[PDB]
Amino acid sequence: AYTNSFTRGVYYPDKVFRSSVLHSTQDLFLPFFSNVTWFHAIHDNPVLPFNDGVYFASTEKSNIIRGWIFGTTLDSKTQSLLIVNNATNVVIKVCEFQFCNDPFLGVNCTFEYVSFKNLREFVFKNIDGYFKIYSKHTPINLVRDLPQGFSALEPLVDLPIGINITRFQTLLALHAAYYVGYLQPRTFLLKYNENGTITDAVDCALDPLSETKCTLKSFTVE
Amino acid sequence: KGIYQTSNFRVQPTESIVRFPNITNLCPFGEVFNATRFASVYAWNRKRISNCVADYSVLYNSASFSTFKCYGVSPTKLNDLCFTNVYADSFVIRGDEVRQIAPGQTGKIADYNYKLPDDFTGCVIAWNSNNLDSKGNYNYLYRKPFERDIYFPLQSYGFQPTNVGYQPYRVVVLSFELLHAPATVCGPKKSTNLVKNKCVNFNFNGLTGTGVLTESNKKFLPFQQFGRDILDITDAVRDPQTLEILDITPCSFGGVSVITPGTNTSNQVAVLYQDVNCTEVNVFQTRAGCLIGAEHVNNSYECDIPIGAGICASYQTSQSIIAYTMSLGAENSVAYSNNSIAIPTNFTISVTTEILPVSMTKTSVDCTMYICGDSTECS
Amino acid sequence: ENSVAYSNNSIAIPTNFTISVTTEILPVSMTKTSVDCTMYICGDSTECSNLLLQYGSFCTQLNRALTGIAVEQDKNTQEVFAQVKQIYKTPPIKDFGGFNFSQILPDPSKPSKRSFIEDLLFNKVTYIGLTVLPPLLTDEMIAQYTSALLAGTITSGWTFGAGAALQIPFAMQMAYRFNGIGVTQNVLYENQKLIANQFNSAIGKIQDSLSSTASALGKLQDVVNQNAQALNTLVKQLSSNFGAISSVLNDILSRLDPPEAEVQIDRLITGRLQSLQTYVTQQLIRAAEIRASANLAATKMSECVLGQSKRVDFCGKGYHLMSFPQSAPHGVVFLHVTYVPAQEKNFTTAPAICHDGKAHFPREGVFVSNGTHWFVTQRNFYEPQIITTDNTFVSGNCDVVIGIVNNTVYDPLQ
Amino acid sequence: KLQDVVNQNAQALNTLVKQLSSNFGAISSVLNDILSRLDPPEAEVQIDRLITGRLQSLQTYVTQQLIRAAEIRASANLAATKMSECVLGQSKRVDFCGKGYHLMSFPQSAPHGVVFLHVTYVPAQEKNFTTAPAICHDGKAHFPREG
Amino acid sequence: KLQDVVNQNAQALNTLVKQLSSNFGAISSVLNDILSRLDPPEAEVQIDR
Repeated sequence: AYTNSFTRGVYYPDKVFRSSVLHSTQDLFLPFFSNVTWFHAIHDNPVLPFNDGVYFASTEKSNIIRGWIFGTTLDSKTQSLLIVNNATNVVIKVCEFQFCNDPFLGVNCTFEYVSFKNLREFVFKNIDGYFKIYSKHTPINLVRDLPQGFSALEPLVDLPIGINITRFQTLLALHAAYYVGYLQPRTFLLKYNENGTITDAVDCALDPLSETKCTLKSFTVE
Repeated sequence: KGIYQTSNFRVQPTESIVRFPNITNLCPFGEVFNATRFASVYAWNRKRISNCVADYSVLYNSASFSTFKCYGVSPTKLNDLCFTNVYADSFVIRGDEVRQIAPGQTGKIADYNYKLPDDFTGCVIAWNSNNLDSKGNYNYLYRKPFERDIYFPLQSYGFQPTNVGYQPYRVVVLSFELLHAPATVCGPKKSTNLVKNKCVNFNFNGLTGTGVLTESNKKFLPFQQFGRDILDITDAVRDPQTLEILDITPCSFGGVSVITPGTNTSNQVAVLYQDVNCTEVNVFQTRAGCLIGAEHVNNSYECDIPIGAGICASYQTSQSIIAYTMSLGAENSVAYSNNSIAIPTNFTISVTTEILPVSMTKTSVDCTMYICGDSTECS
Repeated sequence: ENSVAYSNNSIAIPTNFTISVTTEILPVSMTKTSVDCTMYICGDSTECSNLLLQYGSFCTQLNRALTGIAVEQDKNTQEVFAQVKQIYKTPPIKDFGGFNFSQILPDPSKPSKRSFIEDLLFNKVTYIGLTVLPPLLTDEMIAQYTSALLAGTITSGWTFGAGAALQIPFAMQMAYRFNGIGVTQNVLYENQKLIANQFNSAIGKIQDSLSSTASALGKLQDVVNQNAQALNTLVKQLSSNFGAISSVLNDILSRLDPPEAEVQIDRLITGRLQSLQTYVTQQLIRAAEIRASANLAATKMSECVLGQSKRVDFCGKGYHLMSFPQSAPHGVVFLHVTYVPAQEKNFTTAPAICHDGKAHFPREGVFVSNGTHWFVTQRNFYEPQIITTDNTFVSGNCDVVIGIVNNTVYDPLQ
Repeated sequence: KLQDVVNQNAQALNTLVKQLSSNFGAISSVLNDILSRLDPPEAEVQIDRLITGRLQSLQTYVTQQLIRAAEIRASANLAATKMSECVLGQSKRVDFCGKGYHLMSFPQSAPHGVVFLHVTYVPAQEKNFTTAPAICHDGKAHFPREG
Repeated sequence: KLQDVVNQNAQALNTLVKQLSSNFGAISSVLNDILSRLDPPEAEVQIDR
């Protein structure tokens, strides 16, 4: 089960304000027009790889998706990140958890932290021992596919945890669909508007025109 | 006679402005340096340190340390500094092996387990521990940069109290992280009041510089710490005590040019401070800069000394330097009409003169005799 | 593929012309940058300035090189535009024989006086120790010098170059411009409304060209783009590490003691000095390329505007009539007026006419035949004159010439 | 215009020779006071700074001199062209061979240059006249042949 | 006058390629015979020359 991630999974790469400028950056982005795996929550939520970090997205009306689990074994041999979200609070823990074979939310912890119509986008990545989460919530009118438009994810938390990860799984309330695409090291040219919001991007390995735009540092090529 | 660039002038900073985090917890270095046991170097401990004040003179003035080797910082500078996390790594080794813990050294420890980065910024602090850990004590034991690694591949040291590098040596490595993010660890430097609209020697979360700070109209997004512009120069910054965003403007500077008639004529001069308002410096303001000592005149004459932007200066009537908008020539309304012609009734023969360079000095420079000169050791 | 219809007795003569105002755009000056090498290389640091003195005179000869460029950009702007010894002005009444200069002469309605065409040109072209010095001649004084070159050219022709300006009516100046290209001056006065309406229409096409198509200014916009790209590269080179621990000098000096910091700072001094010597070398080679264009623009001002040019395709394509200088941002634009011959007929021709056993040759012009009668015409416009002893001269007899033809030659005294 | 070329030749040689006195980061700027003080493992580290600095000082001089030789050759080609057209000829090129209508020129040599004494006719004493493009006579129109 | 321009183009390419054989103060002028002999802390000091 697949769809095409048009110009999705781009995020503010560093905590610096820039405006009216075209910045060429190299980071783990989701490639433009990549294949993204599109799961159904019923008939059921399988374990996925975490190859360089992921763009994860959900379409919802009632926020049934309420966490994620990450690690290399998920069976108390080693530390595992657990992120849970009851909409009133995010809760994050890194304990040596013994997970059930079917994880859900019912209706050695070296770190802890606390804080359809909706598309909720998240980018999860590891860099030098920091697990970074970028996020955005957006209104859409489409269950079947990702939207054909550009929107830029802004940092939600950076948590220093020092944990090795190769696998993950999303979890949901047990009394719907979600997308997974894998990040890759890419040069991108990012456009910042007069307000310093990034409003467009060019993936410098997509096609020879994007490689030309990125060579000239311009979104128009004469 | 001419205009000579003699100097550069810069407005100097009036006072110094330090804005560090409003944090008062002292960092847990006591728990790193006074642990109940130290790890074996096969299984070295790592402690992150954050959201705290780090006094490093408490460490550096402690006469108990056998070394304090700092590789991208000097130990007396550490209280002037801000870092994202410190990362203290703690373990025990033989004293014969402390010298392996440097960025590019090699041996049975460093090439296998505790490899430092090729660009390590940090301090390695080490001391003997024979008075605490010798027994021998066959428990202290050894098996990519900063790798944890968990017949046998494992062997242990022979620490007895009669053993100098044959003794147990205890090491703490402080791996300071200077990335462009919230500097959660800073030195004990007391933060000062904010100053604005005036040239100052500022320092915000360790972002040292000099400039006129002014309140911005720019909307930073809540996760941003500072701002750039078209090139990678810092154009704005966020204060850590109150989250207002300040532009940085560089303190006013320019060339200084001395407008002079020849000393064969006079010793009186006028001074042009280029690209500045006179409020930053018998005074006049031109687009070229503030001009001091030349009188502005409503008349216009030929350009004797070219100042710029249509202004020129000259020495005239008992006499002074004058500055004026230059004159291009007399206004000649040609007496044209559809049936009028002017015909010259006489000529003049003028021998003009035109002077042209044609050649220049045929120098030849013997580069070995210039660069080295009579020396075989340099040749 | 134009096979020209040549044969040993065929000539084509143009029966009508076209007057084309071409346009030629030239760089004249470039941005008078000055870069304070100590403020660039070190910037507010004494610890780096006391190291930069160990390299010696390099900083002083970089400031000397950029001052030599910055002075000669005023020499270039002065030599191109200040060809004129006085500021000429046109009269209040614009009776230039029907030629409509209102679009190239200044308009008093503008806050800086410039022509209608000069405002199209001025619209179509777009802090670490670096600075831009102002030009000595502000763009209003360039507009006064080109207005004096226009009001000279329009009221007095070339005479304001050669001496004091002597006025002449513009329909009589253009009859000198026609005489100069070897078109007999009666061709102007007998076609004066046609020549005026073609000049006025061709001046109309310049406005549409410059309004519609920004790449018309491409030779100036490319110089502004090279000045800006070289400053952007020079400022991007401040962010480079060159092998130091960091590219920001305060984040070396705040971290390190002098024995350590001087080893790091020498890498940034050596890299920023190589970055400035690269910029100043590129700028000296680029200043020689702009000076070779300023000397060409000064020469087209001297020969095309202050004169009329016999140099083929120098003052625009065609036989040159005159030119009007319009200023543009860091350049000049010449509106070259050229006579272009336009509507040929093929005629039979002869090198000489055999009459009375003598051979007759044309004094000025060519012999041609309309198929029945022989005429002599001026060379560059078909105007057939009956052959006489007044438009022809004798030499020898009919034997010596390869291609001579028999015809009568009329004697006006008969 | 000639004294400025002699001044630029002399100022570039004086700068190139002043750069022999600079340290470039060596212990000393005199090569014998390195070689008389230090052994080869030490002296070669100091001398590489003076080689690198004096090589950069010579590549700067030769680059300035090549750009300056192109500027003098563009003036030698102009002086050769004014010799060909103004002296060996008479020039129709307005304001090329001096201001005025050109009559002739005399070349005088000067140190590293040439001086042209351009003789020009300049018209000097105008009267204003009424004028006409043509004269109507016998119903014909007459135009001047010359004048 | 043309053969001299072809000779200057070729002499400048020959000089630029001869400068690949020079040591500049490194242990060797062939980059693979630095990289095959030395580890990064040592090789980067030679390669910067």
